[PDB]
Amino acid sequence: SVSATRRISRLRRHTRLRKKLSGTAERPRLVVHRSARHIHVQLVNDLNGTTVAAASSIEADVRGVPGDKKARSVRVGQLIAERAKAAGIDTVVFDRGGYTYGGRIAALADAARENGLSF
Amino acid sequence: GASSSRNGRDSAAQRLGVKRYGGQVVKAGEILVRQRGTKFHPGVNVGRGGDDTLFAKTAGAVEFGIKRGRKTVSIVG
Amino acid sequence: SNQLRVTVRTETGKGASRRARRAGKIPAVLYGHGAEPQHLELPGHDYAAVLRHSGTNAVLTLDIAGKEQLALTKALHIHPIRRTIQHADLLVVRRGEKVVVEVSVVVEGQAGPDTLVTQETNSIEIEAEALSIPEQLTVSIEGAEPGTQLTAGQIALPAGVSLISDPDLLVVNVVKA
Amino acid sequence: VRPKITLACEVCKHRNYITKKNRRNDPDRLELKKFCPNCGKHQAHRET
Amino acid sequence: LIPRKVKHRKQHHPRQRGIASGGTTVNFGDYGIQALEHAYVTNRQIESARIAINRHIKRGGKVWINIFPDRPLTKKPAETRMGSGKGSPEWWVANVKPGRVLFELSYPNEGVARAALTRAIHKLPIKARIITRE
Amino acid sequence: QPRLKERYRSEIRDALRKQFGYGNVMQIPTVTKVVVNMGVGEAARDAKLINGAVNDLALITGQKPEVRRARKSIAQFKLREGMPVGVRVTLRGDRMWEFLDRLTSIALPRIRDFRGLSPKQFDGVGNYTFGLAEQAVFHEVDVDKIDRVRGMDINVVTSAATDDEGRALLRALGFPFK
RNA sequence: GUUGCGUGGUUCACCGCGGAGGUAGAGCUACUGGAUGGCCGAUGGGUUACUGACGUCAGCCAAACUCCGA
RNA sequence: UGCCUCCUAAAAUGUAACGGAGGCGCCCAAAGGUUCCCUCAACCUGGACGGCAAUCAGGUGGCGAGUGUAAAUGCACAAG
RNA sequence: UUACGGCGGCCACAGCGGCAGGGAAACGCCCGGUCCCAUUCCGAACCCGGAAGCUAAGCCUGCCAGCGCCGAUGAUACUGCCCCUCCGGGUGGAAAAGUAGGACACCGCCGAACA
Ligand SMILES: [Mg+2]
Ligand SMILES: [Mg+2]
Ligand SMILES: [Mg+2]
Ligand SMILES: [Mg+2]
Ligand SMILES: [Mg+2]
Ligand SMILES: [Mg+2]
Ligand SMILES: [Mg+2]
Ligand SMILES: [Mg+2]
Ligand SMILES: [Mg+2]
Ligand SMILES: [Mg+2]
Ligand SMILES: [Mg+2]
Ligand SMILES: [Mg+2]
Ligand SMILES: [Mg+2]
Ligand SMILES: [Mg+2]
Ligand SMILES: [Mg+2]
Ligand SMILES: [Mg+2]
Ligand SMILES: [Mg+2]
Ligand SMILES: [Mg+2]
Ligand SMILES: [Mg+2]
Ligand SMILES: [Mg+2]
Ligand SMILES: [Mg+2]
Ligand SMILES: [Mg+2]
Ligand SMILES: [Zn+2]
Repeated sequence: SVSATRRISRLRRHTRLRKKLSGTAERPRLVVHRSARHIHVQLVNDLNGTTVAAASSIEADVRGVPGDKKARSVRVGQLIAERAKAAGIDTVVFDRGGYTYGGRIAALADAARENGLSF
Repeated sequence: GASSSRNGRDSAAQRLGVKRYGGQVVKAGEILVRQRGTKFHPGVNVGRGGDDTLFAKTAGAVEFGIKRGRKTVSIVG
Repeated sequence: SNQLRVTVRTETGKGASRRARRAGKIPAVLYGHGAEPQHLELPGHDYAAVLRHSGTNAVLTLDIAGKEQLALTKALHIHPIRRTIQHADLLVVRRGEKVVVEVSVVVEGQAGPDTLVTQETNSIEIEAEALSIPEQLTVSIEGAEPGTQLTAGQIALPAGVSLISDPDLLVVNVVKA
Repeated sequence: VRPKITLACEVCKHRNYITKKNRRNDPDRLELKKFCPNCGKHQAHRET
Repeated sequence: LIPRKVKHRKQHHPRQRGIASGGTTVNFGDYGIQALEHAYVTNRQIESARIAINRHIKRGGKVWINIFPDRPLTKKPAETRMGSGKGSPEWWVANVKPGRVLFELSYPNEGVARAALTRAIHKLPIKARIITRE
Repeated sequence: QPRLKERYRSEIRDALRKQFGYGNVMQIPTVTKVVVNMGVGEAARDAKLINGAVNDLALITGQKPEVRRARKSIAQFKLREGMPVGVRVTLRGDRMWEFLDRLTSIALPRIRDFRGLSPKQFDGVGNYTFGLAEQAVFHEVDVDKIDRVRGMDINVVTSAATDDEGRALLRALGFPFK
């Protein structure tokens, strides 16, 4: 199916990038997952696989953002940046999750960069 | 008689193989397995090398393992 | 009715097995319905006698340390040169269970015209419960024209016994000359 | 057919880099941006 | 019997140690010649034994040769010093171990088949015996 | 808005309901794409294909074609890797729809000695293949400004799971069959 | 090998523990080849007694075969 | 007659013979670097020229393809 | 705590396949291409904008050994060291195959309702 082909290809792409990009306790993986509707992001540090911070466009404070999925991605970018600060993290590696860098993913990454989080 | 010396040549033995075995303490830069291709793969703290040499980035103990079929060499600091 | 009395091996190994086979015993293992395998020594001559008769199946009543139990020979390791039994592997039967067993097939009847009838597989695997109503399967051929080979179908399988090996196995082939 | 061609920096004429090239594959005198230690930076290093 | 092609035309001698582990029982026929010692059995020996079988039976039954002489044995030209290269392969040989079944008969008559099989053993560079399908 | 499409939604979808009892509304098959391929072997000689098999489909399909390159080497065909050996177009969407609509309307019934074309040509999953042999099938291309005649081979790839429903939807679209 | 001057248990043996292996053996519908007998059957051959690809059922073989493996 | 690869070579390394097999004395300005994307061969089904085998479509297919060049070790996570 | 969503460990005892069941949030397909970006042609994909529709498929759950996979014990092959003319024997190791069987994975990190 088209959905199966997309899911397999996206897992393939993200495994490809995951060979080289790993993320640790001091500089973790900020991994993205955008659906057609929402974007989630989570900061992984996969030496033990413990997500130290997470954010999404599912909670009402991102739902009620006036604007489109660009804005709902910048919202979640600032959100994950601020709770990365709260967890005590300032430098990460950014994992495209297998999607193209650009669009809402790049908007999230730029928002996370503009307010403290420094990949 | 027949001059059947059509095949009497060979190359030098290149001294391949594992040079530092499991649990053996090594310093950084010290080569662990010199080999052709990636018979072993670089694990954590192990570099690969231009000719697939698998050296140590850091000092510590050599350990061998399996990473999804691929057999790997790593150093635990 | 097929009574056989064994002893438990106090030690197993290369030297122990060789010692047993010089003493005339045969090393063997019982393993069955999830039980811990028993490690024992068959009489030798008696075991080699029991499966001359009542087929090679010859479901045995074993007497292990006084307690009676029912065994069935499953694997038989024979030496290539002496053609004597080196090992036996046996199972257990609880008065009826569909155990798979390999049973010989024989042919009865004569081929009239100038025909070569060849036998390919000595024995078919069948499903059988306890005391074997099934035995060697007879192929009653009347000597038909050598253009009709007989497969596992249209066979003389007895009631209570099923053949699930394959309904495509040829056992006897009929050709010219 | 694969001669050793030297590359000279365009600024200080310093003949720095020697490499090989296929004359027939590229007859023209090729250029690459190489690091020039005399200039302390990358510049064009055309053949001699 | 000649291999129609061989990947390695000059091999080491096949190694004659151990009991045969495969081809130990009679598998196609109901009578078999089984070896009791190691030997290299040449294609000429195999062929001569096969002819001995088939013209002791003259008709009927059939003969299996579950041994194929696909291992080459080389030979230096007749008048030569040692060591100017390996000789050219000229013997084709089967590595038979004690317990290997070399030939099998199917024959309706018992004694004729048995006599044919011994006729073949007398053709072989080996001690062998008649064994049956149990 | 393509009229064949609007009428597709108007009657063919619900006709496929009334004919096949699909349990879910999205089981209904649809033509997923249409692939038109040249398969030109007469380009490996003198390498003429641009204004012959590109500027024709630019007016026929409406989209600039892909030059399908060779993949292996064949001595019997005098072909090597890396030569233009085919020309392909893959049509999706409203423009594919309009292409079939124009084809059935003012293009397909014009081929010489045409009486409907084989319905058995299915591949077993629900895709259909056939061919043509002349450019003048379409008004958009004239004969006083073209070269020698050629033809295109068409796959029509549908979401149908099997041949009966693939053929059913092709018939409902308006493909002739015998 | 000896000998001088240094060093000092670093040598070696045994026990335990951590490791890499592809030999022996074995296996091969796990590859590459070799190769026995059946059964079906593309082809070819003179409608088809001739050929019998590929498969399928069994039994095998290998320094430069290996799914394995001391 | 130097170099490279395999087997001999006896599961570390090394190991001889006028032992068994092959290659090399280059090539590539991209066939290097990097970023991103992709998955092959073969088989089956259908298809104008077109056939067993050119291109196309759909399946099946985890590597039997490919790797500039011998062989080995590798590489499908691709090094393709 | 759930027939839910989220990222890794591991790489078949986990895979593949077959049969059923599942849509609250979510994952998805899905509707479009004025709007960044994209097709060696194609808005198929990638990317963007949406929420009319739907669990048909992906995904999730459960059940199936079917195709595969794992796999003892024992025995044998082989073997270190001894004893001994081999055959052999003692002793310490011990396969491959096959059999009994196992197996339709297991574990780790946040949200929805619940609570
Ligand atoms: Mg070498
Ligand atoms: Mg280099
Ligand atoms: Mg050029
Ligand atoms: Mg064997
Ligand atoms: Mg001195
Ligand atoms: Mg140890
Ligand atoms: Mg070991
Ligand atoms: Mg080897
Ligand atoms: Mg061997
Ligand atoms: Mg083969
Ligand atoms: Mg055959
Ligand atoms: Mg070997
Ligand atoms: Mg060695
Ligand atoms: Mg050694
Ligand atoms: Mg030479
Ligand atoms: Mg490049
Ligand atoms: Mg590549
Ligand atoms: Mg819902
Ligand atoms: Mg679209
Ligand atoms: Mg469903
Ligand atoms: Mg064991
Ligand atoms: Mg085993
Ligand atoms: Zn300069």
